[PDB]
Amino acid sequence: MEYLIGIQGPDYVLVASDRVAASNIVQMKDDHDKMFKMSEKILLLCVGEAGDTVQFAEYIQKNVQLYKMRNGYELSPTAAANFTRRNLADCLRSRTPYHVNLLLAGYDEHEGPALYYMDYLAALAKAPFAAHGYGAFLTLSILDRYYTPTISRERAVELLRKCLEELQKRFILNLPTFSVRIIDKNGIHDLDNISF
Amino acid sequence: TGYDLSASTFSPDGRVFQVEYAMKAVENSSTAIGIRCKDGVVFGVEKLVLSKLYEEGSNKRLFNVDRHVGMAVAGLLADARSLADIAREEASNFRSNFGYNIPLKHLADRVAMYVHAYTLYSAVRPFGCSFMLGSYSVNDGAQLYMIDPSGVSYGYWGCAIGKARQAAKTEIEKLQMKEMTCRDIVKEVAKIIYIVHDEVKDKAFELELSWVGELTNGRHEIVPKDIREEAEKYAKESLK
Amino acid sequence: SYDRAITVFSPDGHLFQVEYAQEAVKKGSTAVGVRGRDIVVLGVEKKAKLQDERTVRKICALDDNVCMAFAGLTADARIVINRARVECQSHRLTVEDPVTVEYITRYIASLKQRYTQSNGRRPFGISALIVGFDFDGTPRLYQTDPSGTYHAWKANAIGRGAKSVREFLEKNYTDEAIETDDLTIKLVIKALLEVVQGGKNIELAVMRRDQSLKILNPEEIEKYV
Amino acid sequence: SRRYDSRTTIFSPEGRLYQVEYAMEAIGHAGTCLGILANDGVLLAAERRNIHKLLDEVFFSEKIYKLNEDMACSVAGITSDANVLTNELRLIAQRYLLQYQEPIPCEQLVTALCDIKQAYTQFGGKRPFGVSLLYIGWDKHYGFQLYQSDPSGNYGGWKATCIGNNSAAAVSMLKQDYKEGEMTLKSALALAIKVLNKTMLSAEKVEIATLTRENGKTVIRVLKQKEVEQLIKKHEEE
Amino acid sequence: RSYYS
Amino acid sequence: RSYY
Amino acid sequence: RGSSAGFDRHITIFSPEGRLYQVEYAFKAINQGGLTSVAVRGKDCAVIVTQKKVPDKLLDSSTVTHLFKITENIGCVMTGMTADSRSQVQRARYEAANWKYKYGYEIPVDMLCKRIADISQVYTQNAEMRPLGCCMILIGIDEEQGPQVYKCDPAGYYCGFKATAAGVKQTESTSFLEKKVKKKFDWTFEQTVETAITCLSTVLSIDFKPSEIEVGVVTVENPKFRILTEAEIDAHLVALAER
Amino acid sequence: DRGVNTFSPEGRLFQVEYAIEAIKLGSTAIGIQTSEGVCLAVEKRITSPLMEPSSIEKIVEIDAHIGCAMSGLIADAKTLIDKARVETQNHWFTYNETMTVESVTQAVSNLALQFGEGAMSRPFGVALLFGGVDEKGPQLFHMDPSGTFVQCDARAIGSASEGAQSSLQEVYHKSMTLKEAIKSSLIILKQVMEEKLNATNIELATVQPGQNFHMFTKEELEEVI
Amino acid sequence: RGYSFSLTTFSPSGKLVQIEYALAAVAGGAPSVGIKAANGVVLATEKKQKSILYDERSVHKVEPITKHIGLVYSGMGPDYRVLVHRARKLAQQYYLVYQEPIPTAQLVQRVASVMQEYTQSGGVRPFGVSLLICGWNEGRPYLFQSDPSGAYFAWKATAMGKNYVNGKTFLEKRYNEDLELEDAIHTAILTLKESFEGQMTEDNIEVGICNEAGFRRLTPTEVKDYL
Amino acid sequence: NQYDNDVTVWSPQGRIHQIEYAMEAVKQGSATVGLKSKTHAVLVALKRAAHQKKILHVDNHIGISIAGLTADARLLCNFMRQECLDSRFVFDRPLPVSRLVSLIGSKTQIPTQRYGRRPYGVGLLIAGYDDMGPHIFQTCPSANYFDCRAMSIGARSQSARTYLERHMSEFMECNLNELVKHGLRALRETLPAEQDLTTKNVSIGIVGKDLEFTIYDDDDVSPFLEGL
Ligand SMILES: *[C@@H]1CC(=O)N(CC)C1=O
Ligand SMILES: *[C@@H]1CC(=O)N(CC)C1=O
Ligand SMILES: [Cl-]
Ligand SMILES: [Cl-]
Ligand SMILES: [Cl-]
Ligand SMILES: [Cl-]
Ligand SMILES: [Cl-]
Ligand SMILES: [Cl-]
Ligand SMILES: [Cl-]
Ligand SMILES: [Cl-]
Ligand SMILES: [Cl-]
Ligand SMILES: [Cl-]
Ligand SMILES: [Cl-]
Ligand SMILES: [Cl-]
Ligand SMILES: [Cl-]
Ligand SMILES: [Cl-]
Ligand SMILES: [K+]
Ligand SMILES: [Mg+2]
Repeated sequence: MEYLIGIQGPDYVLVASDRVAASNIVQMKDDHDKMFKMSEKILLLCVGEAGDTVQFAEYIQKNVQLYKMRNGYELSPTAAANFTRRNLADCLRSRTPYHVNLLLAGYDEHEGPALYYMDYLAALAKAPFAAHGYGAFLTLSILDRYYTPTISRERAVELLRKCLEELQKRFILNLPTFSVRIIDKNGIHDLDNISF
Repeated sequence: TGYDLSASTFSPDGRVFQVEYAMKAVENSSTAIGIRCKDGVVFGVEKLVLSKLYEEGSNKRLFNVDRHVGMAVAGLLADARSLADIAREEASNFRSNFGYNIPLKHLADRVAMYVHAYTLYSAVRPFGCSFMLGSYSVNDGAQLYMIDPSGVSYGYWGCAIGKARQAAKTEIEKLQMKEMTCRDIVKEVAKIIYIVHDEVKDKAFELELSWVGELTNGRHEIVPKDIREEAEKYAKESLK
Repeated sequence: SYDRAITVFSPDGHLFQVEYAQEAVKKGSTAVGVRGRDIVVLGVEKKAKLQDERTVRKICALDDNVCMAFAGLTADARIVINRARVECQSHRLTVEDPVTVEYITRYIASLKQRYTQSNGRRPFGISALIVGFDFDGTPRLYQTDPSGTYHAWKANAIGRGAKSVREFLEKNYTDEAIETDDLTIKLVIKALLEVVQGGKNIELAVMRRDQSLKILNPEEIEKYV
Repeated sequence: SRRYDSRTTIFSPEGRLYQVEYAMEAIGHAGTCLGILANDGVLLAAERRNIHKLLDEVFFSEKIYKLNEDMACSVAGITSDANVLTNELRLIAQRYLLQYQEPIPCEQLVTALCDIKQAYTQFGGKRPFGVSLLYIGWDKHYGFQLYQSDPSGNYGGWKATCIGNNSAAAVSMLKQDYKEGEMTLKSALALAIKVLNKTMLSAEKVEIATLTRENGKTVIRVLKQKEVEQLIKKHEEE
Repeated sequence: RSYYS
Repeated sequence: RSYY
Repeated sequence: RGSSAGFDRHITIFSPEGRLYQVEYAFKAINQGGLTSVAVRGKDCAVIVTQKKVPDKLLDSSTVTHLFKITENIGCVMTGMTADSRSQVQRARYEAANWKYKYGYEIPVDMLCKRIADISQVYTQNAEMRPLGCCMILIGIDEEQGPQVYKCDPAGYYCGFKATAAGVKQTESTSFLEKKVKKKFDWTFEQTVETAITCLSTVLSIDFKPSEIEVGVVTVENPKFRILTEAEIDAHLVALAER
Repeated sequence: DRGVNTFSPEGRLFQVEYAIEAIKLGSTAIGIQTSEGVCLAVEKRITSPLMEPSSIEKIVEIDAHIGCAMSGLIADAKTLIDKARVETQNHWFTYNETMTVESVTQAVSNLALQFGEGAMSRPFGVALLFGGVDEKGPQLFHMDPSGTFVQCDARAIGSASEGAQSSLQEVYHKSMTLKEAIKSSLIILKQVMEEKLNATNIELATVQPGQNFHMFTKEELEEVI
Repeated sequence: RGYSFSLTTFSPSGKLVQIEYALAAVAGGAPSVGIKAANGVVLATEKKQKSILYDERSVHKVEPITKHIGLVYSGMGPDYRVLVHRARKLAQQYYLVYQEPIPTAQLVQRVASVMQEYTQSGGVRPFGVSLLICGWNEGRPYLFQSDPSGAYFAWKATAMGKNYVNGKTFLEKRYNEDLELEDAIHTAILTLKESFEGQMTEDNIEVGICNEAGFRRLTPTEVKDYL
Repeated sequence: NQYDNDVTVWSPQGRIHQIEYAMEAVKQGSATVGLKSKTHAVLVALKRAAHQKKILHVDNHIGISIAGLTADARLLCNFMRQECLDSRFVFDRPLPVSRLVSLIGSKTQIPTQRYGRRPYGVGLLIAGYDDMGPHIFQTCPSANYFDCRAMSIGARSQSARTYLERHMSEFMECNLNELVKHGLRALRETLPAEQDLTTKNVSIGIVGKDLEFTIYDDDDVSPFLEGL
């Protein structure tokens, strides 16, 4: 499976995802990117069924970009999360359901940082931290143990590193590298990959 | 300005001129007659020869619409052919649904209601044709119906359509058709066509004859060539 | 639905509805476009007090790398602009590249052409000037009109008094005039001052290589005048 | 049938849309309706064209419609057409809220309806809607706002405007009296009475609605007859 | 007219 | 008219 | 005052006076037939009488009729354009059959008449078709109300009557029938078949042979619609003579 | 008042008549068929020095072996050109072979007369010259708004086609080389053109049994002049 | 097929002439009167009893829509029947959803919306009818008018049809708000009597009332008593 | 005037002007001739740049010659081809020629009765061979059709018809060569006195007892012209 993680701090959201694309018994790509830029201050992280993931995420991407072009300003993270949920819930009982699990991370100028969790059934929850994949089973308790709402960006990265090290130790799948990004008032920043 | 451009328009005196204009197209056609006799129905058509290049039998004005039903037409022939198809389809559908041969009266009514539907709308124009339907069976006897462009349908002992209709009726009224056989009637039909034929104005014509009766076992058929020629000779010598 | 043939040929091979659409363009405010060396500039004439300036603008971004100005029916323009905006996103989706200025022009033109040959519809009553840069950083300026014809220009004008402005640009569009960014903007203002008799009633926008659309302030326009 | 078709969606030889222009003629004969933006709110002031003695007055308003939590509008033209359009505005607002789970920004609501009006001028062979609308509202993007739309599907933002009867005379008075950026609701009220005084005075003959913000929430209220009768008395002194 | 520009 |  | 504008005489749009000319012209179309029909109801029965003109000897007179069975218990007489008439008869038969199928009881005469009238209304409002140039009179027994006579017209109007008429001599027939009810006690017809024949004979000034009229009846004792034979009609004409 | 599918008393479709008249508003195009190949030449008709000459495209590639010159309402032609391009590719897909010049012309002409009462409201106001090479050798076809198409040894279309056709009938012979044909059409274009013929205001393309559709470059045009 | 273009369009002076011509059909119709009392509403109309041959009980001008809503009209009778059917249908569609009788105002709005459609939709003319709708909900009486354009008004009392102008000023003189239902019926009949002449009976007028117990037509016996 | 713009409008004289106008379209086409013997049916056509095609293959047993709107001709030819394919697919036998012509008449009648539609502005000569021997049919914009011993349509075809009537008594007994020459002679009557049949302007189509419908053009028509 694919791994997603998000950690919301006071004025930032930190996100990470594995960089493996698997097929059967082989890793086919080791520099895969599971993050999609929606706007200047919004990232959508998407995992699940092949085809469905990129089709759905890119559809939301182009629609969020269209909104900006039409209106001269961007969707807020909360508006984007609800838009995403509407589309996924609308398709749930249609001929074209999308089997995708998502995190949406964003910074609003007025509302501050936000992290949203959505499953393939299209239930939406705002969370201070969240994770998708089998890896989440091994990492959510580490977050519960060490997370505080006032956690600094420096500490968030080390807390992320704790989660990733746990996967190396305890998880049966080979996930050696991770994309790391942070969103704040200054937009989306690419951090160094965490590698093993 | 004009009240005569659409079938969906009444004139101030309550007329539908488009239907009347379509009837004029029938009145300009050459004459067809039907006569109901003791044991069947006979049809005859004055079929004008417009060119010597055409085959003997071209532009038939007599149709089989079912095995037991004949149709004789006057007016715009393309419209008549399409009505023959409507009638055929109606007879065909009746058998499929109800499992027996369509009664003539019912077929007349059904086709007439189709004709009528073309007298209501700007979207379509009325048929420029009148036609006769003829049939025979033991149960129903001989039946002859006539439908006009308005969609009116009546049964007749004798009937004529086309330009010499009034002159044809005068001759038909002289017959006691009820007492006569189809064999006698074909000769009389040939005669009446030769009488009403305007020899000076229209030059050349073929006589077209069909019948349905006890003698054809309720099947609509062309009158045999030999009987047709005998009728032509009788009609020619009668005109002496 | 309504299926009447609205655009038809007349004797002499005229399409009257298209010609009438072109008359609607001439009733529109003047719009000027100049392609520079490494800049493209659009300028438009403005018609009032008590009005919100932000809401009624004749310069609009289609994508990050493409924007357009229009003359004619403003309602028709909004429809064409939003159609083009959707198409820019469909292209990014399918080809994973931003649209070329020529591609989106071709799209807008063919949309306009379809409304000259479709039942139940009248043509769009606008012309458009479309500007931007390609992948290789080449500046571009295209014009579309109601018939669906499009062409590339060094400089052009559309709307009321387009013919006079065009004749000015023909005599003024030289290497010296487009040598710098300041002189490129100036040439547009001069072109507009030729028919606007004004200087405080003009809206102007600049687009530079991969730098997105920048609309100039009234204070910055007052410096040039 | 090509004979009976009046061809409502074609160009004239000058590039004009006749049905649109004739629709705007209709609006010029409708009850006076004006809106004024201030620092602490927006207002709508309408002339009641229902001033008969035997009328019942069963609604809270006759010409002012609530569109959503943060928006109201007023209309000039064919009443029945206005009913169609205002219903549609409510639907668009709710469709947006469903999708985004936030209120529709004011300009987005205006644009959406104007697209419908534009469509009627370009295809379908129908008569356009004979309605001009004034929209008042607040959103988190631009705060207090006032918009006007006309039958062609053109719209614009205004600090003050007027539609309907004697609107040209009203827009003149507004240019003279409207202090840009210095208007309160109380002074805007005063100016509204003053403008309606000339272009038309009784409390039964006018209708005033205000839109304000209280405790991070929009308040839309139609002034009671007592408040309007007190505002009419306050002017006549001037 | 106000419906051009 | 009454329909305005 | 008889003013016109645009296409108000060609299609069913309003004239300046608020008239529908195409509808008015449809009433004129009814008279193009040159026939008159009379209907009268009593306590015991309802009767329809119409002219039967067979000018052509070559016609099979048995196929010339303006009396139609709609159901077993509902008869009607049609006045006006013949093909339009037959079309409206088929529609009535359809509406009546469909009613029985859906609701499990026979359509009331008032309801069938209302339905036909509602259909005709559509032709007065939609521009693309013309109204039918015909008039329908329906008779039947109602369980509660007794014998019924109903009439609908090309305008989509309909009504129940003590007695009515249609066609060329409609106004003259109405005059005759009005003068007769005002004499009878409780404003009700007693000898209903005799009244209908007498009315039609007076307004036309004919004095009929049994082959010159058609008669249809429904009675409280015999609700089934019945068409009188030539011999049955004669016994009425002979009785109306020998008084 | 009158419908798009009305016959005149002379038995002609009015709309088709009027569409043929619109061809006369177009610039002159010439095609010559030789045993060595086919050449197409078209007058660009520049209306302003500010307009980019290379953005005027009146000769287009249909496939590697087929070119197309157009005259009339150019916006109308784009949809016809697309149909031709798609159809050649459809034929390749299905049959794994090149579609003949005749077959392509036939497919495009099937669109014509397919108008009436959001389908096509009117005929296309363009004439086309199809020039290419197949197994029958080099071939030139003409198609007009009526949907009639025919093989031509040499053909001119546009405003000055009557005069140009006279010139063609004088100079053309069956054994004529391609280099001669190129020179012939350039001489004829020169005399029928309003403006002075140079390397920027005309287009020229050839298709040969040897090589693919080739659009003449600026330098190649200068050599020929 | 059916025409897709409007048969009502704007004239150069900004008028919709078909609607005005529709109002001419209304004004030429038989007179109707509506009076809202303190504890009820009354609807009254003239029956053009052009003959004694008519069965006056066979068709009605005063018609129930629901148990609590009734209507009458001036103008074209057949057009009225269409709107009666639609109104009944709209009232049921509301009831199925909300399981509550439709408020009078909601019924009027939906019906007026249908009337608007026929001023804009393809190939149709407007309705040549104005409606008077009465109802009782929220322990309160209602009287509405709906015109051919789809515009609706709430009235304390009004008249439509022939001589409606004279009828309105007659009502303006003889109406106070405190007047109860018994008295309102009396004054409604008198309003029709202003433009009748022809000896008023209980066969040539129709009266409907609306109160807490709902809407019903007055029986011929009840009408005979008020006369 | 007001009676001649719509195919759905009858004139007071009981005519439809649009149909008559459509028939003028075929008169403006170049002449074509069809004739038959007891074994063969032959089409001969004058072609008005290459000379425009006039003879079209429909099936192995049916070919057509056209006069009038070229586009209507191909639309009708495609319909005819399809009907023939359908028949062979379903029944594994050629569609009888008379049945195809009936299908044509039924198809071309539909637009003559519907508003906004127009008649087919094309006339056809149809040459075929089936169980009932050789056939020549003629179809009209009116949607009427005729079974012919011989026929000619197009411009100045009246003089071709005159030739055909004069000689038709010997057509039935002609061999193929004599029958083609008869067709060529008839077509030559349509030409101005100076102009002659050449290999550039003549097109021949032949179908018969033991010959599939074949079209002869250019060099292929030389043997037929040599005998004249
Ligand atoms: C039927 C019942 C009634 O009185 N009317 C008005 C004249 C009818 O039409
Ligand atoms: C019969 C039908 C047709 O096309 N023509 C030639 C004008 C006829 O004579
Ligand atoms: Cl006749
Ligand atoms: Cl489109
Ligand atoms: Cl311009
Ligand atoms: Cl809300
Ligand atoms: Cl909201
Ligand atoms: Cl009695
Ligand atoms: Cl040309
Ligand atoms: Cl339409
Ligand atoms: Cl009902
Ligand atoms: Cl209820
Ligand atoms: Cl009741
Ligand atoms: Cl053609
Ligand atoms: Cl013919
Ligand atoms: Cl001919
Ligand atoms: K109608
Ligand atoms: Mg799937």
